[PDB]
Amino acid sequence: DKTVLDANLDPLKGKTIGVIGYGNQGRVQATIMRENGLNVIVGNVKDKYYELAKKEGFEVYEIDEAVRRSDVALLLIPDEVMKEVYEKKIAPVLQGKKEFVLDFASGYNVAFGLIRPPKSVDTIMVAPRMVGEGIMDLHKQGKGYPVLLGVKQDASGKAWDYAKAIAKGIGAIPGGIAVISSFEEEALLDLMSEHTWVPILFGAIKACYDIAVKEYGVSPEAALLEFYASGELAEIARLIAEEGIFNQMVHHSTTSQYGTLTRMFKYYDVVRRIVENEAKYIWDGSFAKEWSLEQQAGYPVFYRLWELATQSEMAKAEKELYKLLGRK
Amino acid sequence: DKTVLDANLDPLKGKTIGVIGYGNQGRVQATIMRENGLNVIVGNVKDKYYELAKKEGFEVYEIDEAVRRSDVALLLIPDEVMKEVYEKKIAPVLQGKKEFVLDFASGYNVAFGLIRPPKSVDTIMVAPRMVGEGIMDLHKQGKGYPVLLGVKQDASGKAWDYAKAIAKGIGAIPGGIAVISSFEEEALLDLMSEHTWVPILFGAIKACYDIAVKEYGVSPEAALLEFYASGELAEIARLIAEEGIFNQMVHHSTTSQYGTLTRMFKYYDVVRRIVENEAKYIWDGSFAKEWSLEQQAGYPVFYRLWELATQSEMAKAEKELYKLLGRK
Amino acid sequence: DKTVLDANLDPLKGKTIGVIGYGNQGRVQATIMRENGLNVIVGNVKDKYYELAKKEGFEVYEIDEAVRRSDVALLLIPDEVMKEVYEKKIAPVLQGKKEFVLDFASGYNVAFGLIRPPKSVDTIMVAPRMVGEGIMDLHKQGKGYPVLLGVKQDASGKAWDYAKAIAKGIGAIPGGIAVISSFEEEALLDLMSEHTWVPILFGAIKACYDIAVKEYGVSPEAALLEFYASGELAEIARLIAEEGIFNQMVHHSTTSQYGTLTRMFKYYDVVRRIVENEAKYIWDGSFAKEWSLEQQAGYPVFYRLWELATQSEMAKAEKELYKLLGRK
Amino acid sequence: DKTVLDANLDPLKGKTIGVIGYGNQGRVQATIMRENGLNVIVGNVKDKYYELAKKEGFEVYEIDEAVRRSDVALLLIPDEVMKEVYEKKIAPVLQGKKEFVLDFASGYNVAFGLIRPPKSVDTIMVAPRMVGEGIMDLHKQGKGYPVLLGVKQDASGKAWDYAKAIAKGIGAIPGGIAVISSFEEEALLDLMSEHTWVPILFGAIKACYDIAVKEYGVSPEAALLEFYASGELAEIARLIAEEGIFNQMVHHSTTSQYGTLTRMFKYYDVVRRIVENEAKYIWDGSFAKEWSLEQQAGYPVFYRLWELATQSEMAKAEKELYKLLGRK
Ligand SMILES: NC(=O)C1=CN([C@@H]2O[C@H](COP(=O)(O)OP(=O)(O)OC[C@H]3O[C@@H](n4cnc5c(N)ncnc54)[C@H](O)[C@@H]3O)[C@@H](O)[C@H]2O)C=CC1
Ligand SMILES: NC(=O)C1=CN([C@@H]2O[C@H](COP(=O)(O)OP(=O)(O)OC[C@H]3O[C@@H](n4cnc5c(N)ncnc54)[C@H](O)[C@@H]3O)[C@@H](O)[C@H]2O)C=CC1
Ligand SMILES: NC(=O)C1=CN([C@@H]2O[C@H](COP(=O)(O)OP(=O)(O)OC[C@H]3O[C@@H](n4cnc5c(N)ncnc54)[C@H](O)[C@@H]3O)[C@@H](O)[C@H]2O)C=CC1
Ligand SMILES: O=C(O)C1(C(=O)O)CC1
Ligand SMILES: O=C(O)C1(C(=O)O)CC1
Ligand SMILES: O=C(O)C1(C(=O)O)CC1
Ligand SMILES: O=C(O)C1(C(=O)O)CC1
Ligand SMILES: [Mg+2]
Ligand SMILES: [Mg+2]
Ligand SMILES: [Mg+2]
Ligand SMILES: [Mg+2]
Ligand SMILES: [Mg+2]
Ligand SMILES: [Mg+2]
Ligand SMILES: [Mg+2]
Ligand SMILES: [Mg+2]
Repeated sequence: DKTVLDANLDPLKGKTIGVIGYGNQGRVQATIMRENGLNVIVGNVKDKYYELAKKEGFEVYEIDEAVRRSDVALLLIPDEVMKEVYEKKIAPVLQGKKEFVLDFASGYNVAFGLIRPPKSVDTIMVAPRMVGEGIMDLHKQGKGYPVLLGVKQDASGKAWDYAKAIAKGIGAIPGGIAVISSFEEEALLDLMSEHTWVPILFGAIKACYDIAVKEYGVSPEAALLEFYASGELAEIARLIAEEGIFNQMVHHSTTSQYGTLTRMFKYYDVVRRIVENEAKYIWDGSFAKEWSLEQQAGYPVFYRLWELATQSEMAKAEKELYKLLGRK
Repeated sequence: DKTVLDANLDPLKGKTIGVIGYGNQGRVQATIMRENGLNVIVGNVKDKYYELAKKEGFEVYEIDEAVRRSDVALLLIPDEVMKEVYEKKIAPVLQGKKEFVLDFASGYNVAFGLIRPPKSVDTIMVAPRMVGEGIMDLHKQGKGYPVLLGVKQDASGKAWDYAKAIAKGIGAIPGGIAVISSFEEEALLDLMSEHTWVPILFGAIKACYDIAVKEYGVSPEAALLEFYASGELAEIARLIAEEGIFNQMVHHSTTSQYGTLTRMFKYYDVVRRIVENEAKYIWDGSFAKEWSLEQQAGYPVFYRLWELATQSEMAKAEKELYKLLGRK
Repeated sequence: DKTVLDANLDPLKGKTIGVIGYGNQGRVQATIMRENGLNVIVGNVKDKYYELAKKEGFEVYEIDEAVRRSDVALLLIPDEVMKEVYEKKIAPVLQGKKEFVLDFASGYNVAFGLIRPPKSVDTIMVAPRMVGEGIMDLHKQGKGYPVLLGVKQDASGKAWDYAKAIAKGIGAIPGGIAVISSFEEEALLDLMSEHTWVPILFGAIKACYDIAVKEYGVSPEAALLEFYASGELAEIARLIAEEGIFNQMVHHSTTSQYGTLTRMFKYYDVVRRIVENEAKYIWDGSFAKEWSLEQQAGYPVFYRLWELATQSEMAKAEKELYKLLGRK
Repeated sequence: DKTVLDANLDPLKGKTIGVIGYGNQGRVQATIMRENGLNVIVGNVKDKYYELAKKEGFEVYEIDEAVRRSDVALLLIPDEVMKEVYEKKIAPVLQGKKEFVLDFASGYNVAFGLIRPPKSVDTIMVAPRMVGEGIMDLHKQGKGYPVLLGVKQDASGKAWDYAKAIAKGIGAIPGGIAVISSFEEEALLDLMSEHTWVPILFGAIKACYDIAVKEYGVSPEAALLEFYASGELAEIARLIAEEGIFNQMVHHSTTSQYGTLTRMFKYYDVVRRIVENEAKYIWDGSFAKEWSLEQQAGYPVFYRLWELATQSEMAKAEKELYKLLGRK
């Protein structure tokens, strides 16, 4: 009832498009927009990404120059830095424009009140559900992916059509779909995913390895092969996406079904408590504070935790093994 | 140091192979063994799988007949029923043989002392790391998968070569590898996987859905798209298998990296406790008892939990959605 | 809205009826069905109940013979044994029939997946709300009782009429009523009753006796007379059924009303917790496992608990007293 | 095995040395380097320390000028501010140099990823084990002190010799020794000292004073004399450094030995727990965040805690007393 499976592309036509930030997402999205008959110019600071963009047949102007030239702008730089960059390079140029469309790939900065623009511009959002490195793949298979879109500020009365045209232009639909929502919901959901069932999974795997090796005298090779060094999880996830999370298990053994179901219904309350805590922590705005301050300090915790993860026993063993298998 | 990347196939040659149980694994393995120039006959009870095997150009004899004819037998029926079936249909025919090789796809029945054969036969094990429905795929891509192999009883002094020839014959190597271990370790690892980080993941996802819908007024469609209805997890898992569990995250956003790492190191002790409890429960032999009794009663808990899972709100919503997307 | 107060009886007419199990319920139901112009034959194993049935003018055939002869069958044997008896004596004869109606007095075996029949038969349920020894009584007063009915499998499109005709035939309606429901609900409710407020009541009575005697120097006779050896509870329960559980108390003293209400609202949370625990334990299917295994072991706990109950002080005292009063 | 007791000094010769920050450490180290035939110029902002350096026969250039002139630079300013100062005054001048040696007196900024230089420079560390005011003393006694040294980045293949020459040049060896380590270990150790057994000691002393005065009616003078106003602790610490922490106690009374040992082995677990917590807090990088943010806010907690410490009863009493004794 709140979905789209295809839409138009023409309101983009004639206009000029500016993709600020040629990284994980800017690279892919700009490439596809080019392939869809949309002349896109890139705006980036002077670094290696500048070299790259300039090297892939892109007119890499400076940010403000791009905004000047462009009627549509895509703010594809980290969720952590498009505030310093906003009022210092965009908001001024914005006081000059009157017809301008501004897009995000997330609701972080705006849902938490870090970027509040004026009544002159159209303020939208369109967010994929991939990592970018997994979008090149689907595009090379004539496929599409899902997205979420939402609008905060309707200056021209035409927001939704612009959003849907963008969706079609970057390669989401046709082939996938898109749903309408707020910014709050998008932010909440992305962060719940990033905070609840990803880290829990990783910690459980790590704990299984540690235990099996240090209390049951197992060989690292076998542990790694069983837990994640094999492509089992990938096939399971594909079957989940194709058939259903539960129906999928009809391809497992009954032993697996039974153990999984029992232990799932056995541990539900604990993870429920955890999810409650984290979703509350987010809904308030505490995490955004935590994170912006982590920047302003210089990313110390970031650094140390990367180090601790890559200097763990499991990671060294994985190094040796992946070496053995020729995997890079 | 404990690995193989290719081996021979000839000791299989001349002999006859019997695949008892033409299901998830028997189907695939028998098919591939056929394709590798190994004449395989199938042994199964009279049901739909009998129809299937007989229909795919297989000489579907009765079990005992297959054992008679066969010099090698593969016991690919559920981990729950190859005891009634063992002494009643195999052990007698076995008292007649003297040169016979017997294979398992797991160490459950033998590690826990439910099947102890006599000194006359070779008792091995060879176990994949896939669900079967995900092996047809890799075989249709000229690829291989990992396995684990181990031997309990060496009657002919030639166990390991037989095991490795089987590995090569069913399609594991070349393309993947195989490692040697006990039966205890294999069982422990498979069950730890099936009991710790799969059900935890599923329960966390379910809890996220429930919370987001019942305490923050979210639309089911968006929740499902974010959490699992999208193919994000599949791409993440592929990148994990390819590059590494941590290095993979270099393709994410820094926000995701930070939240994930923090919450991973924050909740490690809890999941560690859980894994300890479950691994202990297994190492003792309690779960095998639990499970065999669940059979002998008639699978009541099994039934009820399937019902509860498929009659939850999330599953109905997924039904509607997958319908909308054309997914079956 | 989901009720019936009378219905037809003719679809039963012409057909033959088989009552498998001539015990607490089979005796009574078969007797009444006879009295309602329904020729019923009995099917039972060779024991004292066989003698009884054969002695009360019943054609006591063997089970399979009864099923052959019969177009309708009633499975009135314990909830614990109609699985061994099902596939070994019924399911085979069933593969031969195509028009056959099968009835239960409970949803235990089918709700938990211990008996799943084929698409050929009509699978219903009709369950009273009495103990059998209390139905002879009401029938000897031209009265009726309540029941619950539900159907799992509609093979002929006529289930409900068959169920209602059976209800009318055994003596429920007219005089009482009947309601439609699932099997799950019936099972849940019967077991909640049998697990929550019956045993709690008995334990409270026993504790009152023990305390009054061992800490306040009371005579056993008086304790027994007050608590249950008197017919007070019977009259209270009759008034409850007639007027209402609360309105009834208008015939008590105000002292009783006050104490009862206060202590009821005072202890509600505790019993609520207990009921939650037990209903959960049931909804999962754990109790069915517990119980089937108790059989397969040989009913040890059953035996020991009967012994402990009949060898308690209260029971001996009740023996002496009931002897004094001439009560058997 | 990882120690040095003397080394060379010549690689310093010919080069020019720049000491950025003429404070607690820069003053002392620069003075000694002068005395060792090493021409050192000072780089500092315009304040009283500028006056001082310029007044002690130092060419006090501006920071960038010093870096230009200098082939070796010592970054002896607070651990809290050499980031603003780094990229704004050093990193630019650094892009011009190719042969440059850069030294720290600690591993804080670099171990936590607040300062990551380019592959062009040599990045070392050399850290004393004194407070500076206690180094002038030992140098005026022809003695030396210990240090720790470590290198993060070897651009010229000559790091260690440079580090050891610096050690010899500032007055550590000969007379003391030096050990090699990472940056992580140095940081961890310094901070563990500053967080565990210093503050615990001070709090215990304060508590003893408070208790003795407010619950046993003692005179402040006596409490202060016993606990710290006497030079007992100094002599104890000297004997510890000379003989050993335990052997030292052979000069105490047996009463003291007994009480000390008993209560030491009695309270070990508690302090162990505390040390665990704090070392973990550090290893993650949380404290560095805490501290950099304390700066960015304006040092409020710092200020308030100084006030609370100097406005406590004990401090006023110490004021009066030290006045009485002529101590300043
Ligand atoms: N795969 C992913 O990482 C996903 C990202 N998104 C969203 O899209 C946005 C892009 O995220 P990523 O590209 O992955 O992060 P990223 O780390 O790859 O960002 C790199 C880009 O940001 C630019 N940049 C970096 N620092 C800058 C600075 N101080 N000033 C100006 N420009 C700077 C650089 O030019 C570079 O091109 C995020 O905001 C996120 O909300 C949504 C879907 C998934
Ligand atoms: N994808 C999977 O399920 C995996 C299975 N394995 C191992 O391989 C074995 C096969 O597991 P699955 O094929 O998935 O289970 P399954 O449920 O698919 O087993 C079905 C097969 O078992 C036969 N069978 C069933 N009941 C029987 C009975 N009472 N008497 C005689 N035969 C009966 C049937 O002929 C049928 O062909 C398991 O023991 C497991 O340890 C190892 C890797 C993954
Ligand atoms: N540095 C210290 O130990 C301090 C000691 N005090 C007080 O002064 C007193 C002396 O303490 P310390 O000399 O350090 O102990 P200590 O262990 O050095 O005592 C040794 C002396 O005690 C004599 N002695 C030992 N056992 C004896 C015995 N059974 N019978 C007769 N004489 C015996 C010996 O002749 C020897 O000279 C203590 O009571 C203490 O309260 C006060 C300030 C500090
Ligand atoms: O490989 C495994 O872990 C599975 C099993 O049932 O043993 C398929 C799920
Ligand atoms: O950083 C994000 O937002 C990701 C998401 O889509 O959840 C890629 C990981
Ligand atoms: O006999 C009793 O227990 C009653 C009383 O009020 O005393 C009638 C209820
Ligand atoms: O002065 C004290 O505290 C000492 C004693 O034993 O009394 C020397 C240690
Ligand atoms: Mg995100
Ligand atoms: Mg996401
Ligand atoms: Mg398994
Ligand atoms: Mg497995
Ligand atoms: Mg009952
Ligand atoms: Mg009942
Ligand atoms: Mg120090
Ligand atoms: Mg003393």
